[PDB]
Amino acid sequence: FSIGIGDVTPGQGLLKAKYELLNAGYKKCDEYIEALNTGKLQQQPGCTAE
Amino acid sequence: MDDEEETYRLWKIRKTIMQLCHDRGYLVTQDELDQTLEEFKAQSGDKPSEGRPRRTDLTVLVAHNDDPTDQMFVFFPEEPKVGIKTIKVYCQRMQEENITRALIVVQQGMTPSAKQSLVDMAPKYILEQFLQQELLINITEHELVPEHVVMTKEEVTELLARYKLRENQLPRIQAGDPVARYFGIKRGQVVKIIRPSETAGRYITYRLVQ
Amino acid sequence: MLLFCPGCGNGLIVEEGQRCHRFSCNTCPYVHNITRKVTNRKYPKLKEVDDVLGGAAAWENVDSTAESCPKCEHPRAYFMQLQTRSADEPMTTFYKCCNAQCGHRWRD
Amino acid sequence: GDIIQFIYGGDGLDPAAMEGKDEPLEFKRVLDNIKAVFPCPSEPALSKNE
Amino acid sequence: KEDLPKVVVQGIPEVSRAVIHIDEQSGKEKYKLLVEGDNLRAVMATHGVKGTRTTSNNTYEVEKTLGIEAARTTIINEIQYTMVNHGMSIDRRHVMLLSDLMTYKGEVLGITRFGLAKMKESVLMLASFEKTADHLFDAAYFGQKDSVC
Ligand SMILES: [Zn+2]
Ligand SMILES: [Zn+2]
Repeated sequence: FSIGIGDVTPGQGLLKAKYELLNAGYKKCDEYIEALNTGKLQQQPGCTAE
Repeated sequence: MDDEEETYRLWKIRKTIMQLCHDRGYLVTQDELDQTLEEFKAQSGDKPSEGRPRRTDLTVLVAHNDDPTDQMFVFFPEEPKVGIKTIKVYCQRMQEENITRALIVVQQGMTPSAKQSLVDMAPKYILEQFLQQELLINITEHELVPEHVVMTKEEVTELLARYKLRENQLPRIQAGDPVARYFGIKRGQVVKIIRPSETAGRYITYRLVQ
Repeated sequence: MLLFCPGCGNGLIVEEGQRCHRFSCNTCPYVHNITRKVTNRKYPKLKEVDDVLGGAAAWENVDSTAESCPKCEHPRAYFMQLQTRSADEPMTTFYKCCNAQCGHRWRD
Repeated sequence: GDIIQFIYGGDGLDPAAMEGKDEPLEFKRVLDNIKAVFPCPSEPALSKNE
Repeated sequence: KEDLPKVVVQGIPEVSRAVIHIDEQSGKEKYKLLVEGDNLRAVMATHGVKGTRTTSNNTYEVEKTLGIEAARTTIINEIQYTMVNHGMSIDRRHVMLLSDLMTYKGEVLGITRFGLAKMKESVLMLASFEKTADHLFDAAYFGQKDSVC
Protein backbone atom coordinates (compact mmCIF):
# COMPACT_ATOMS: atom_id res chain seq x y z
CA PHE A 1 0.00 0.00 0.00
CA SER A 2 1.49 3.32 -1.10
CA ILE A 3 0.62 6.78 -2.42
CA GLY A 4 2.21 8.76 -5.23
CA ILE A 5 1.81 11.97 -7.23
CA GLY A 6 -0.19 10.09 -9.87
CA ASP A 7 -3.11 9.36 -7.54
CA VAL A 8 -3.85 13.07 -7.05
CA THR A 9 -4.01 14.46 -10.59
CA PRO A 10 -6.52 16.57 -12.55
CA GLY A 11 -8.68 14.58 -14.94
CA GLN A 12 -9.12 15.37 -18.61
CA GLY A 13 -12.88 15.90 -18.40
CA LEU A 14 -12.49 17.53 -14.98
CA LEU A 15 -10.60 20.63 -16.19
CA LYS A 16 -13.51 21.81 -18.36
CA ALA A 17 -16.12 20.57 -15.86
CA LYS A 18 -15.20 23.15 -13.20
CA TYR A 19 -14.23 25.83 -15.73
CA GLU A 20 -17.85 26.29 -16.84
CA LEU A 21 -19.02 26.32 -13.21
CA LEU A 22 -16.49 29.03 -12.30
CA ASN A 23 -17.48 31.03 -15.39
CA ALA A 24 -21.20 30.80 -14.56
CA GLY A 25 -20.43 31.76 -10.96
CA TYR A 26 -18.51 34.85 -12.04
CA LYS A 27 -21.21 35.76 -14.58
CA LYS A 28 -23.82 35.55 -11.82
CA CYS A 29 -21.62 37.45 -9.34
CA ASP A 30 -20.75 40.47 -11.51
CA GLU A 31 -24.48 41.16 -12.02
CA TYR A 32 -25.47 41.50 -8.36
CA ILE A 33 -22.98 44.39 -8.09
CA GLU A 34 -24.82 46.51 -10.66
CA ALA A 35 -28.09 45.25 -9.17
CA LEU A 36 -27.08 46.75 -5.82
CA ASN A 37 -25.83 49.87 -7.62
CA THR A 38 -29.04 50.68 -9.51
CA GLY A 39 -31.24 49.25 -6.76
CA LYS A 40 -32.37 45.62 -6.58
CA LEU A 41 -32.19 42.58 -4.25
CA GLN A 42 -35.50 42.90 -2.43
CA GLN A 43 -34.58 41.46 0.97
CA GLN A 44 -37.12 39.35 2.85
CA PRO A 45 -35.33 39.13 6.24
CA GLY A 46 -34.76 42.33 8.19
CA CYS A 47 -31.15 43.30 7.51
CA THR A 48 -28.89 45.54 5.45
CA ALA A 49 -28.75 45.20 1.67
CA GLU A 50 -24.96 45.03 1.96
CA MET B 1 -61.67 48.93 24.68
CA ASP B 2 -59.54 49.56 27.76
CA ASP B 3 -62.43 48.70 30.09
CA GLU B 4 -62.91 45.33 28.37
CA GLU B 5 -59.23 44.48 28.88
CA GLU B 6 -59.48 45.63 32.51
CA THR B 7 -62.50 43.36 33.03
CA TYR B 8 -60.62 40.46 31.43
CA ARG B 9 -57.53 41.05 33.58
CA LEU B 10 -59.61 41.18 36.77
CA TRP B 11 -61.56 38.05 35.80
CA LYS B 12 -58.23 36.30 35.20
CA ILE B 13 -56.90 37.13 38.67
CA ARG B 14 -60.28 36.21 40.19
CA LYS B 15 -60.03 32.80 38.50
CA THR B 16 -56.46 32.33 39.74
CA ILE B 17 -57.54 33.26 43.28
CA MET B 18 -60.43 30.79 43.08
CA GLN B 19 -58.12 28.04 41.80
CA LEU B 20 -55.70 28.78 44.65
CA CYS B 21 -58.47 28.64 47.26
CA HIS B 22 -59.65 25.39 45.66
CA ASP B 23 -56.37 23.45 45.56
CA ARG B 24 -55.28 24.83 48.95
CA GLY B 25 -57.91 22.63 50.59
CA TYR B 26 -60.91 24.91 51.03
CA LEU B 27 -64.43 23.98 49.97
CA VAL B 28 -65.08 25.76 46.65
CA THR B 29 -67.94 24.83 44.34
CA GLN B 30 -67.09 24.05 40.73
CA ASP B 31 -69.66 26.42 39.21
CA GLU B 32 -67.79 29.43 40.61
CA LEU B 33 -64.46 27.94 39.52
CA ASP B 34 -65.11 27.53 35.78
CA GLN B 35 -67.35 30.57 35.34
CA THR B 36 -67.92 31.76 31.79
CA LEU B 37 -67.59 35.36 30.65
CA GLU B 38 -71.32 35.51 29.91
CA GLU B 39 -72.05 34.20 33.41
CA PHE B 40 -69.47 36.56 34.93
CA LYS B 41 -71.16 39.55 33.25
CA ALA B 42 -74.51 38.57 34.80
CA GLN B 43 -73.30 38.96 38.41
CA SER B 44 -71.15 42.07 37.79
CA GLY B 45 -71.56 44.54 34.96
CA ASP B 46 -68.77 45.72 32.70
CA LYS B 47 -69.54 49.46 32.60
CA PRO B 48 -68.60 51.91 33.93
CA SER B 49 -64.85 51.94 34.56
CA GLU B 50 -64.91 52.03 38.37
CA GLY B 51 -68.62 52.08 39.19
CA ARG B 52 -70.74 48.93 39.58
CA PRO B 53 -67.71 46.57 39.61
CA ARG B 54 -66.11 48.44 42.50
CA ARG B 55 -63.45 46.95 44.78
CA THR B 56 -65.85 47.35 47.72
CA ASP B 57 -67.95 44.55 46.21
CA LEU B 58 -64.82 42.61 45.16
CA THR B 59 -64.50 40.90 48.55
CA VAL B 60 -65.18 37.19 48.92
CA LEU B 61 -65.36 34.89 51.96
CA VAL B 62 -63.80 31.44 51.61
CA ALA B 63 -64.92 28.48 53.75
CA HIS B 64 -62.45 25.92 55.06
CA ASN B 65 -63.51 22.37 54.19
CA ASP B 66 -61.85 20.48 57.06
CA ASP B 67 -62.82 22.72 59.99
CA PRO B 68 -66.45 23.93 59.73
CA THR B 69 -65.98 26.93 62.06
CA ASP B 70 -63.13 28.39 60.02
CA GLN B 71 -63.41 31.03 57.29
CA MET B 72 -60.90 33.20 55.44
CA PHE B 73 -61.36 36.82 54.34
CA VAL B 74 -59.95 38.07 51.03
CA PHE B 75 -60.39 41.44 49.31
CA PHE B 76 -58.85 44.20 47.17
CA PRO B 77 -57.83 47.71 48.29
CA GLU B 78 -59.96 50.44 46.73
CA GLU B 79 -57.17 52.92 46.02
CA PRO B 80 -54.25 51.75 43.83
CA LYS B 81 -51.44 52.82 46.15
CA VAL B 82 -51.67 51.23 49.59
CA GLY B 83 -51.83 53.42 52.69
CA ILE B 84 -51.60 52.97 56.46
CA LYS B 85 -55.13 53.64 57.75
CA THR B 86 -56.93 52.17 54.73
CA ILE B 87 -55.63 48.72 55.67
CA LYS B 88 -56.13 49.36 59.40
CA VAL B 89 -59.85 50.05 59.00
CA TYR B 90 -60.11 46.95 56.81
CA CYS B 91 -58.34 44.56 59.18
CA GLN B 92 -60.48 45.95 61.99
CA ARG B 93 -63.53 45.40 59.77
CA MET B 94 -62.32 41.81 59.34
CA GLN B 95 -61.43 41.33 63.03
CA GLU B 96 -64.91 42.18 64.30
CA GLU B 97 -67.08 39.18 63.43
CA ASN B 98 -65.26 35.83 63.31
CA ILE B 99 -62.21 36.15 61.03
CA THR B 100 -58.49 35.96 61.80
CA ARG B 101 -56.93 35.16 58.38
CA ALA B 102 -57.28 37.78 55.63
CA LEU B 103 -55.75 38.25 52.18
CA ILE B 104 -55.17 41.58 50.42
CA VAL B 105 -54.72 41.64 46.64
CA VAL B 106 -52.62 44.76 46.12
CA GLN B 107 -53.20 46.62 42.85
CA GLN B 108 -50.15 48.91 42.53
CA GLY B 109 -46.81 49.31 44.34
CA MET B 110 -46.59 48.89 48.09
CA THR B 111 -45.45 50.94 51.11
CA PRO B 112 -42.43 49.82 53.17
CA SER B 113 -43.78 51.18 56.47
CA ALA B 114 -47.05 49.32 55.83
CA LYS B 115 -45.14 46.09 55.22
CA GLN B 116 -43.17 46.64 58.42
CA SER B 117 -46.30 47.34 60.48
CA LEU B 118 -47.92 44.21 59.05
CA VAL B 119 -44.90 42.01 59.78
CA ASP B 120 -44.47 43.30 63.36
CA MET B 121 -47.67 41.90 64.85
CA ALA B 122 -48.74 38.32 64.17
CA PRO B 123 -50.26 36.83 67.36
CA LYS B 124 -53.32 35.25 65.75
CA TYR B 125 -54.05 37.73 62.95
CA ILE B 126 -51.82 37.37 59.88
CA LEU B 127 -52.07 39.49 56.73
CA GLU B 128 -50.61 38.13 53.50
CA GLN B 129 -50.15 40.25 50.37
CA PHE B 130 -50.25 39.39 46.67
CA LEU B 131 -49.48 41.62 43.70
CA GLN B 132 -52.19 41.90 41.04
CA GLN B 133 -49.74 41.87 38.12
CA GLU B 134 -47.99 38.66 39.17
CA LEU B 135 -51.32 36.89 39.84
CA LEU B 136 -52.28 36.76 36.17
CA ILE B 137 -51.22 33.16 35.38
CA ASN B 138 -51.30 29.92 37.35
CA ILE B 139 -47.78 29.10 38.52
CA THR B 140 -48.48 25.52 39.61
CA GLU B 141 -48.94 24.11 36.09
CA HIS B 142 -46.95 26.38 33.79
CA GLU B 143 -44.51 24.23 31.81
CA LEU B 144 -42.07 22.43 34.09
CA VAL B 145 -43.18 23.15 37.67
CA PRO B 146 -43.23 19.75 39.41
CA GLU B 147 -46.39 18.93 41.33
CA HIS B 148 -46.05 19.91 44.99
CA VAL B 149 -48.16 18.53 47.84
CA VAL B 150 -48.24 19.68 51.47
CA MET B 151 -47.65 16.78 53.86
CA THR B 152 -48.61 16.21 57.51
CA LYS B 153 -46.39 15.70 60.55
CA GLU B 154 -47.57 12.12 61.09
CA GLU B 155 -45.93 11.41 57.73
CA VAL B 156 -42.93 13.64 58.52
CA THR B 157 -42.03 11.44 61.50
CA GLU B 158 -42.40 8.30 59.36
CA LEU B 159 -40.15 9.80 56.68
CA LEU B 160 -37.58 10.71 59.33
CA ALA B 161 -37.69 7.15 60.69
CA ARG B 162 -37.42 5.77 57.14
CA TYR B 163 -34.06 7.27 56.16
CA LYS B 164 -32.85 7.86 59.75
CA LEU B 165 -32.04 11.56 59.41
CA ARG B 166 -32.95 14.86 61.08
CA GLU B 167 -34.94 17.87 59.95
CA ASN B 168 -31.70 19.76 59.33
CA GLN B 169 -30.62 16.99 56.95
CA LEU B 170 -33.72 17.51 54.81
CA PRO B 171 -33.10 20.21 52.15
CA ARG B 172 -34.80 23.48 53.08
CA ILE B 173 -36.70 25.84 50.78
CA GLN B 174 -37.28 29.57 51.06
CA ALA B 175 -40.52 30.98 52.47
CA GLY B 176 -40.54 33.93 50.05
CA ASP B 177 -40.82 31.55 47.08
CA PRO B 178 -43.73 31.97 44.65
CA VAL B 179 -44.84 28.38 45.24
CA ALA B 180 -44.24 28.62 49.00
CA ARG B 181 -46.18 31.89 49.22
CA TYR B 182 -48.85 30.32 46.99
CA PHE B 183 -49.45 27.32 49.25
CA GLY B 184 -48.79 29.47 52.33
CA ILE B 185 -46.56 27.21 54.43
CA LYS B 186 -44.83 28.29 57.63
CA ARG B 187 -41.53 27.08 59.11
CA GLY B 188 -41.24 23.38 59.89
CA GLN B 189 -43.09 21.64 57.05
CA VAL B 190 -42.14 19.13 54.36
CA VAL B 191 -43.44 19.20 50.78
CA LYS B 192 -43.62 16.25 48.38
CA ILE B 193 -42.43 16.91 44.82
CA ILE B 194 -43.48 14.64 41.95
CA ARG B 195 -41.06 14.85 39.02
CA PRO B 196 -42.50 13.29 35.83
CA SER B 197 -40.40 11.82 33.03
CA GLU B 198 -41.08 10.33 29.60
CA THR B 199 -38.49 7.55 29.89
CA ALA B 200 -39.14 5.71 33.18
CA GLY B 201 -41.94 7.41 35.14
CA ARG B 202 -42.20 9.90 38.01
CA TYR B 203 -39.86 10.29 40.97
CA ILE B 204 -40.69 11.38 44.52
CA THR B 205 -38.67 14.02 46.38
CA TYR B 206 -39.07 15.55 49.84
CA ARG B 207 -38.16 19.12 50.76
CA LEU B 208 -38.33 21.29 53.87
CA VAL B 209 -39.55 24.89 54.11
CA GLN B 210 -37.53 27.50 55.99
CA MET C 1 -30.28 77.43 17.56
CA LEU C 2 -27.03 79.34 18.16
CA LEU C 3 -27.23 83.14 18.23
CA PHE C 4 -24.46 85.54 19.26
CA CYS C 5 -24.22 89.28 19.95
CA PRO C 6 -22.64 91.52 17.28
CA GLY C 7 -21.10 93.95 19.78
CA CYS C 8 -19.21 91.73 22.21
CA GLY C 9 -19.48 88.30 20.60
CA ASN C 10 -21.06 86.28 23.40
CA GLY C 11 -24.36 84.40 23.45
CA LEU C 12 -27.83 85.68 24.32
CA ILE C 13 -30.62 84.10 26.36
CA VAL C 14 -34.28 85.11 26.24
CA GLU C 15 -35.45 86.96 29.36
CA GLU C 16 -38.52 88.87 30.50
CA GLY C 17 -38.71 92.64 30.05
CA GLN C 18 -41.25 95.27 31.08
CA ARG C 19 -44.19 94.51 28.77
CA CYS C 20 -42.89 91.57 26.69
CA HIS C 21 -39.91 89.24 26.59
CA ARG C 22 -36.66 90.34 24.96
CA PHE C 23 -33.37 88.88 23.76
CA SER C 24 -30.79 89.92 26.37
CA CYS C 25 -27.36 88.86 27.60
CA ASN C 26 -25.27 89.22 30.76
CA THR C 27 -22.05 90.43 29.10
CA CYS C 28 -22.91 93.79 27.48
CA PRO C 29 -26.04 95.98 27.25
CA TYR C 30 -27.95 94.67 24.23
CA VAL C 31 -31.70 94.00 23.96
CA HIS C 32 -33.56 92.81 20.86
CA ASN C 33 -37.30 93.31 20.51
CA ILE C 34 -39.23 90.07 20.00
CA THR C 35 -41.25 90.38 16.79
CA ARG C 36 -44.27 88.82 15.01
CA LYS C 37 -42.89 85.23 14.92
CA VAL C 38 -39.58 83.37 15.07
CA THR C 39 -39.74 79.58 14.84
CA ASN C 40 -37.41 76.60 14.43
CA ARG C 41 -38.69 73.35 12.92
CA LYS C 42 -37.01 70.00 13.60
CA TYR C 43 -37.38 66.58 11.95
CA PRO C 44 -36.53 63.81 14.44
CA LYS C 45 -35.69 60.44 12.92
CA LEU C 46 -38.84 58.34 12.76
CA LYS C 47 -39.04 54.60 13.40
CA GLU C 48 -39.71 52.04 10.67
CA VAL C 49 -41.66 48.77 10.72
CA ASP C 50 -39.87 45.64 11.88
CA ASP C 51 -39.64 42.53 9.70
CA VAL C 52 -40.49 38.93 10.52
CA LEU C 53 -37.28 36.91 10.90
CA GLY C 54 -36.99 33.18 10.31
CA GLY C 55 -38.86 30.74 8.12
CA ALA C 56 -38.23 28.68 5.02
CA ALA C 57 -38.05 31.83 2.86
CA ALA C 58 -34.64 32.68 4.32
CA TRP C 59 -33.65 29.00 4.30
CA GLU C 60 -34.05 28.88 0.52
CA ASN C 61 -31.18 31.39 0.33
CA VAL C 62 -28.64 28.82 1.55
CA ASP C 63 -28.21 26.03 -0.99
CA SER C 64 -28.84 22.40 -0.05
CA THR C 65 -27.67 19.01 -1.36
CA ALA C 66 -28.93 15.45 -1.89
CA GLU C 67 -28.16 13.16 1.06
CA SER C 68 -30.59 10.94 2.95
CA CYS C 69 -31.21 11.33 6.69
CA PRO C 70 -32.07 8.30 8.86
CA LYS C 71 -35.13 9.80 10.58
CA CYS C 72 -37.94 9.64 8.00
CA GLU C 73 -36.10 8.55 4.81
CA HIS C 74 -36.07 11.97 3.16
CA PRO C 75 -33.32 12.83 0.64
CA ARG C 76 -33.80 16.60 0.85
CA ALA C 77 -31.47 18.10 3.47
CA TYR C 78 -29.14 21.04 4.08
CA PHE C 79 -25.41 20.57 4.62
CA MET C 80 -22.92 23.08 6.00
CA GLN C 81 -19.19 22.90 6.72
CA LEU C 82 -17.33 24.04 9.82
CA GLN C 83 -13.78 24.05 11.15
CA THR C 84 -13.24 22.50 14.59
CA ARG C 85 -10.10 21.58 16.51
CA SER C 86 -10.21 17.94 17.62
CA ALA C 87 -7.91 16.22 20.13
CA ASP C 88 -5.39 14.77 17.65
CA GLU C 89 -5.43 16.83 14.44
CA PRO C 90 -7.62 19.38 12.60
CA MET C 91 -10.98 18.05 11.48
CA THR C 92 -13.66 19.55 9.23
CA THR C 93 -17.18 18.72 10.42
CA PHE C 94 -20.53 18.90 8.64
CA TYR C 95 -23.78 20.22 10.08
CA LYS C 96 -26.88 18.41 8.81
CA CYS C 97 -30.39 19.89 8.72
CA CYS C 98 -33.53 17.97 7.81
CA ASN C 99 -35.90 19.93 5.55
CA ALA C 100 -39.11 17.99 6.13
CA GLN C 101 -42.18 17.74 8.37
CA CYS C 102 -39.97 16.86 11.38
CA GLY C 103 -37.03 19.23 10.92
CA HIS C 104 -34.14 17.94 13.04
CA ARG C 105 -30.62 19.34 13.41
CA TRP C 106 -27.63 17.00 13.67
CA ARG C 107 -23.85 17.31 13.92
CA ASP C 108 -21.74 14.31 12.94
CA GLY D 1 -23.61 14.80 56.66
CA ASP D 2 -26.24 16.76 54.76
CA ILE D 3 -28.07 14.72 52.12
CA ILE D 4 -27.89 16.09 48.57
CA GLN D 5 -30.02 13.66 46.55
CA PHE D 6 -32.18 10.76 47.71
CA ILE D 7 -31.15 8.57 44.75
CA TYR D 8 -28.32 9.30 42.30
CA GLY D 9 -29.99 9.96 38.94
CA GLY D 10 -33.34 8.53 39.99
CA ASP D 11 -32.59 4.82 39.71
CA GLY D 12 -28.98 4.36 40.88
CA LEU D 13 -27.36 3.27 37.61
CA ASP D 14 -23.77 3.91 36.55
CA PRO D 15 -23.76 5.94 33.29
CA ALA D 16 -20.54 4.20 32.21
CA ALA D 17 -22.03 0.68 32.31
CA MET D 18 -24.98 1.24 29.99
CA GLU D 19 -26.11 0.01 26.57
CA GLY D 20 -27.73 2.59 24.29
CA LYS D 21 -27.84 6.40 24.55
CA ASP D 22 -29.09 6.29 28.12
CA GLU D 23 -30.37 2.74 28.53
CA PRO D 24 -29.39 -0.16 30.81
CA LEU D 25 -29.36 -2.61 27.91
CA GLU D 26 -30.98 -3.34 24.56
CA PHE D 27 -33.44 -6.24 24.73
CA LYS D 28 -33.99 -6.96 21.02
CA ARG D 29 -30.23 -7.35 20.53
CA VAL D 30 -29.94 -9.73 23.48
CA LEU D 31 -33.07 -11.49 22.17
CA ASP D 32 -31.72 -12.31 18.71
CA ASN D 33 -28.30 -12.94 20.28
CA ILE D 34 -29.64 -15.73 22.50
CA LYS D 35 -31.89 -16.82 19.63
CA ALA D 36 -28.90 -18.11 17.63
CA VAL D 37 -26.43 -19.17 20.33
CA PHE D 38 -28.90 -21.74 21.75
CA PRO D 39 -30.55 -23.58 18.83
CA CYS D 40 -33.19 -26.10 19.96
CA PRO D 41 -34.70 -27.79 16.88
CA SER D 42 -36.49 -30.53 18.83
CA GLU D 43 -38.35 -28.06 21.04
CA PRO D 44 -41.45 -26.85 19.14
CA ALA D 45 -42.82 -23.32 18.94
CA LEU D 46 -45.73 -21.81 20.85
CA SER D 47 -48.38 -19.16 20.22
CA LYS D 48 -48.86 -15.78 21.88
CA ASN D 49 -51.84 -16.77 24.04
CA GLU D 50 -49.67 -19.24 25.96
CA LYS E 1 -36.80 68.84 24.20
CA GLU E 2 -34.08 66.17 24.45
CA ASP E 3 -36.04 63.96 26.87
CA LEU E 4 -39.38 63.99 25.00
CA PRO E 5 -38.14 61.10 22.82
CA LYS E 6 -36.69 59.45 25.93
CA VAL E 7 -40.16 59.39 27.52
CA VAL E 8 -41.62 55.98 26.69
CA VAL E 9 -45.20 56.06 25.42
CA GLN E 10 -45.98 52.33 25.51
CA GLY E 11 -44.44 48.94 26.20
CA ILE E 12 -42.00 47.72 28.83
CA PRO E 13 -38.77 49.73 29.34
CA GLU E 14 -36.95 46.45 30.03
CA VAL E 15 -37.58 44.75 26.68
CA SER E 16 -35.44 46.16 23.88
CA ARG E 17 -36.10 44.29 20.62
CA ALA E 18 -38.67 41.71 19.52
CA VAL E 19 -39.06 39.57 16.39
CA ILE E 20 -41.54 36.84 15.44
CA HIS E 21 -40.34 33.43 14.23
CA ILE E 22 -42.27 31.21 11.81
CA ASP E 23 -42.36 27.45 12.43
CA GLU E 24 -43.53 25.14 9.64
CA GLN E 25 -44.63 21.50 9.66
CA SER E 26 -46.62 18.98 7.60
CA GLY E 27 -49.52 21.38 7.06
CA LYS E 28 -49.58 23.58 10.15
CA GLU E 29 -47.98 27.00 10.63
CA LYS E 30 -46.97 28.46 13.99
CA TYR E 31 -45.81 31.90 15.14
CA LYS E 32 -43.47 32.10 18.15
CA LEU E 33 -42.71 35.43 19.83
CA LEU E 34 -39.13 35.74 21.08
CA VAL E 35 -38.12 38.99 22.77
CA GLU E 36 -34.85 40.21 24.31
CA GLY E 37 -35.41 41.43 27.86
CA ASP E 38 -35.15 40.40 31.50
CA ASN E 39 -38.46 41.14 33.27
CA LEU E 40 -40.45 38.03 32.37
CA ARG E 41 -43.13 38.70 35.00
CA ALA E 42 -44.41 41.58 32.86
CA VAL E 43 -44.32 39.92 29.42
CA MET E 44 -45.81 36.60 30.56
CA ALA E 45 -48.70 38.47 32.23
CA THR E 46 -49.94 39.84 28.91
CA HIS E 47 -53.12 39.28 26.90
CA GLY E 48 -51.28 38.35 23.70
CA VAL E 49 -48.67 35.76 24.65
CA LYS E 50 -49.92 32.73 26.56
CA GLY E 51 -48.38 32.89 30.02
CA THR E 52 -48.53 29.10 30.31
CA ARG E 53 -46.09 28.34 27.47
CA THR E 54 -43.04 30.57 27.93
CA THR E 55 -39.36 29.76 28.46
CA SER E 56 -36.57 32.06 29.67
CA ASN E 57 -32.77 32.16 29.64
CA ASN E 58 -31.94 34.03 32.88
CA THR E 59 -31.66 31.47 35.68
CA TYR E 60 -31.77 34.12 38.41
CA GLU E 61 -34.87 35.77 36.96
CA VAL E 62 -36.62 32.43 36.36
CA GLU E 63 -35.95 31.39 39.96
CA LYS E 64 -37.26 34.79 41.10
CA THR E 65 -40.44 34.44 39.01
CA LEU E 66 -41.21 30.71 38.82
CA GLY E 67 -39.24 29.31 41.75
CA ILE E 68 -36.14 27.46 42.93
CA GLU E 69 -37.46 24.02 41.92
CA ALA E 70 -38.26 25.29 38.40
CA ALA E 71 -34.74 26.72 38.05
CA ARG E 72 -33.06 23.30 38.29
CA THR E 73 -34.83 22.20 35.09
CA THR E 74 -33.99 25.25 32.96
CA ILE E 75 -30.32 25.04 34.01
CA ILE E 76 -30.13 21.46 32.69
CA ASN E 77 -31.78 22.29 29.34
CA GLU E 78 -29.36 25.15 28.64
CA ILE E 79 -26.33 22.96 29.33
CA GLN E 80 -27.63 20.16 27.09
CA TYR E 81 -28.47 22.73 24.39
CA THR E 82 -24.82 23.84 24.41
CA MET E 83 -23.45 20.27 24.31
CA VAL E 84 -25.54 19.21 21.29
CA ASN E 85 -24.38 22.34 19.43
CA HIS E 86 -20.79 21.02 19.57
CA GLY E 87 -21.48 17.44 18.46
CA MET E 88 -20.78 16.01 21.92
CA SER E 89 -22.80 13.82 24.26
CA ILE E 90 -23.06 13.82 28.05
CA ASP E 91 -25.29 11.75 30.36
CA ARG E 92 -28.44 13.19 31.90
CA ARG E 93 -27.69 12.41 35.55
CA HIS E 94 -24.16 13.82 35.23
CA VAL E 95 -25.67 17.29 34.86
CA MET E 96 -28.66 16.44 37.07
CA LEU E 97 -26.28 15.93 40.01
CA LEU E 98 -24.54 19.24 39.27
CA SER E 99 -27.88 21.07 39.06
CA ASP E 100 -28.90 19.60 42.44
CA LEU E 101 -25.59 20.62 44.06
CA MET E 102 -26.45 24.35 43.91
CA THR E 103 -30.16 23.82 44.66
CA TYR E 104 -30.30 21.75 47.87
CA LYS E 105 -29.27 24.30 50.53
CA GLY E 106 -30.71 27.65 49.49
CA GLU E 107 -31.17 29.49 46.20
CA VAL E 108 -29.16 29.15 42.99
CA LEU E 109 -25.60 29.46 44.30
CA GLY E 110 -22.77 30.07 41.85
CA ILE E 111 -19.36 28.43 41.72
CA THR E 112 -17.27 31.50 42.59
CA ARG E 113 -14.91 32.51 45.41
CA PHE E 114 -17.79 33.89 47.48
CA GLY E 115 -20.18 30.99 46.87
CA LEU E 116 -17.51 28.41 47.69
CA ALA E 117 -17.19 30.03 51.12
CA LYS E 118 -20.95 29.58 51.55
CA MET E 119 -20.78 25.94 50.43
CA LYS E 120 -17.68 24.76 52.30
CA GLU E 121 -16.59 25.94 55.74
CA SER E 122 -12.86 25.10 55.71
CA VAL E 123 -10.37 27.96 56.03
CA LEU E 124 -7.40 25.85 54.90
CA MET E 125 -8.77 25.28 51.40
CA LEU E 126 -9.65 28.98 51.10
CA ALA E 127 -6.08 29.83 52.15
CA SER E 128 -4.94 29.10 48.59
CA PHE E 129 -7.78 31.04 46.95
CA GLU E 130 -7.59 34.26 48.99
CA LYS E 131 -4.79 36.74 49.66
CA THR E 132 -1.87 37.53 51.97
CA ALA E 133 -3.20 37.35 55.55
CA ASP E 134 -6.82 38.52 55.79
CA HIS E 135 -8.61 35.21 56.40
CA LEU E 136 -5.60 33.82 58.27
CA PHE E 137 -5.73 36.59 60.86
CA ASP E 138 -9.53 36.71 61.06
CA ALA E 139 -9.48 32.98 61.86
CA ALA E 140 -7.18 33.54 64.84
CA TYR E 141 -9.28 36.55 65.84
CA PHE E 142 -12.63 34.74 65.80
CA GLY E 143 -11.31 31.32 66.81
CA GLN E 144 -13.40 28.77 64.92
CA LYS E 145 -12.78 25.01 64.88
CA ASP E 146 -11.83 23.48 61.52
CA SER E 147 -13.01 19.89 61.10
CA VAL E 148 -10.54 17.65 59.28
CA CYS E 149 -12.99 15.65 57.15
ZN1 LIG F 1 -23.78 90.79 23.98
ZN1 LIG G 1 -36.01 14.27 9.72
